[PDB]
Amino acid sequence: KTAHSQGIEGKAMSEEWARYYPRQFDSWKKTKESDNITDMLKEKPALVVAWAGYPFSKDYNAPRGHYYALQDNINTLRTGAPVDGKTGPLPSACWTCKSPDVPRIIEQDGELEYFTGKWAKYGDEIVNTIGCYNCHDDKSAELKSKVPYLDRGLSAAGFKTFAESTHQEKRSLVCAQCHVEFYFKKTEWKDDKGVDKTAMVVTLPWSKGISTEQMEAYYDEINFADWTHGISKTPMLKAQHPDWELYKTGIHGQKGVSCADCHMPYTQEGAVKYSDHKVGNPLDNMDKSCMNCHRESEQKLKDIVKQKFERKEFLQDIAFDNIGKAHLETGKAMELGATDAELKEIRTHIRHAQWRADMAIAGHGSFFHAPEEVLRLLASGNEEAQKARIKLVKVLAKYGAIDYVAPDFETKEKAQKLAKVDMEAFIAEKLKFKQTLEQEWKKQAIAKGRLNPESLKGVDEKSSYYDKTKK
Ligand code: HEM
Ligand code: HEM
Ligand code: HEM
Ligand code: HEM
Ligand code: HEM
Ligand SMILES: O=S([O-])[O-]
Ligand SMILES: [Ca+2]
Ligand SMILES: [Y+2]
Ligand SMILES: [Y+2]
Ligand SMILES: [Y+2]
Repeated sequence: KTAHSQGIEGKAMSEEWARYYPRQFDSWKKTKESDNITDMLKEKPALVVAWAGYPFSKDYNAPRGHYYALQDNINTLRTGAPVDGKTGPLPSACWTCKSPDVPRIIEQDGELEYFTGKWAKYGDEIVNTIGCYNCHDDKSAELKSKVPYLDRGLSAAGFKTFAESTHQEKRSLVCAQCHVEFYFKKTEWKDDKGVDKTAMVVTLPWSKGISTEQMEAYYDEINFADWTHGISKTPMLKAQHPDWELYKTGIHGQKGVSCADCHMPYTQEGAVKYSDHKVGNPLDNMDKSCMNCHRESEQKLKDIVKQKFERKEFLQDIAFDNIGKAHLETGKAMELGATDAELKEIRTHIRHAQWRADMAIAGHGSFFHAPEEVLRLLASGNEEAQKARIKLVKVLAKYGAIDYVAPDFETKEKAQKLAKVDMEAFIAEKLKFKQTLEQEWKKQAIAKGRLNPESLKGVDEKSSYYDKTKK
């Protein structure tokens, strides 16, 4: 039994746990060290074309430390510039995987209420970043999943629920609360006051299983689209960081190595074992993360991982080049008068191409967690894109444009022009929001005692559109 067996007052604030667990608190805070903003649209402008019509064509950066999760959720151009709790582009579900205030609010408002309304609804309540309470019971300190959709997905896929799982399984499932592919299911409900409401509920598309193809079948069966492509008008699916799903296809996952084994390695100090809570790049800490199971040098292992990254990059660039061209060629065919009927098969190929390729690349560790599945997925996605392009030549020819050359999209700026993203306008609007409503949110949360200003140190120095140069 713990020193906090009746629970922790202010449990959503990780600082409240520090008195009991100073070591884990200290290492947990060190994800502040991982402050790099890598603008993935700048690095891979083909993604802008892939995501035309979708917020990821505005702003999409690589992950950084958990310390920044909440602030990055606020800063991303994807969440736009609300003026109040009823405005802004995105729904309340966007907080879900960013904050320990999420289970706090779910446990208080209920899941459906939590999932009802705009992201801006909770701006002055959801103010702590990924914290102890996202993964731990505040009485027993045991690992817990705090979000109902995970068990729902696990059960749908025929897996054991969190509670039914082994400890070693839980050491990955706590991560899978967030590091999974999801969609928002529009969910009609009626509250305690009999008011009809609409929730957008985080849902794991796992009822046919957790392979990319099973999820593709799932989404096709329900005719789901995350958006209609801004160039090709294809019904598109967006993959989001299927880190756990793909990790399950990989040899380490198959062998029962948990996320925590690599990302939260143990340090043994006499009779006491401590987990490193600085969740980051295991390659920064290889003696602890890798070398308990692997012999021979760190450099050789690093070199092998680099080769995996390079193979993935090679296939990713091919697949997304063909995907981008297919979108653009479809847009051209549309401009010339090609009908939806004439483009239907093409669009299905593009949807599947991009679903598979996005699923391969959307988990930034998948190239390592499941290298062979990632390569197969990129190859499969590229094949679908090329089938679309072969069919597109014929449609273009029918409309007198067989010699059409899809425009180049080799810089973010050129790609964003093709995707009709006025990023300057979005940035200007965003800055106004940050300078006004965001600061009101933080001021109110501090006044109410939901937010400790200590947690804000260095948290808002960088985004894809500013860098105060300090983080
Ligand atoms: C032990 C389980 C977990 C592992 C192994 C893990 C792994 C990671 C890693 C390696 C990163 C990038 C870190 C860096 O660049 O330095 C990251 C970022 C992120 N993780 Fe986790 N994670 C876990 C649990 C969670 C949970 C439970 C959530 C949701 C509550 C979550 C949400 C996120 C988010 C939102 C980011 C991006 C933060 C940002 O860019 O601001 N993770 N995670
Ligand atoms: C559409 C609503 C959401 C928004 C606006 C949002 C925003 C963000 C942002 C800004 C990042 C940092 C990287 C980037 O710039 O893209 C991020 C990363 C991440 N988000 Fe979300 N998020 C949303 C929904 C979710 C949900 C529901 C989950 C969990 C089920 C989740 C889990 C994660 C994870 C695990 C990462 C780090 C891994 C990665 O970026 O590949 N996010 N999110
Ligand atoms: C500052 C906030 C946190 C505190 C005070 C805390 C506390 C603890 C404690 C006391 C332990 C057991 C001793 C140890 O292995 O070090 C532990 C382990 C662990 N925690 Fe945390 N934790 C925090 C944040 C998190 C978060 C956010 C996650 C999930 C993303 C997480 C996931 C885990 C995992 C996977 C283990 C290993 C469990 C095991 O191997 O038995 N912790 N943590
Ligand atoms: C489902 C469980 C796991 C989750 C949620 C997870 C999460 C992540 C994430 C989000 C990244 C990308 C980090 C970034 O882009 O900044 C990553 C990369 C990586 N992970 Fe994992 N991981 C898991 C399992 C594992 C395991 C079991 C190992 C060791 C065998 C491992 C080792 C690595 C390595 C070597 C990288 C590449 C370096 C990096 O980008 O940080 N991961 N992981
Ligand atoms: C980030 C640290 C690690 C790195 C860089 C790493 C690297 C690798 C590589 C390159 C492979 C070949 C499989 C493939 O083609 O992807 C592999 C396999 C394997 N690794 Fe790791 N690994 C790490 C962590 C771990 C840990 C923590 C464990 C044990 C808890 C482990 C146990 C295994 C096992 C059992 C295999 C299957 C081959 C065999 O049976 O020996 N690895 N690892
Ligand atoms: O936007 S979140 O799912 O990466
Ligand atoms: Ca999705
Ligand atoms: Y306290
Ligand atoms: Y990173
Ligand atoms: Y392999």
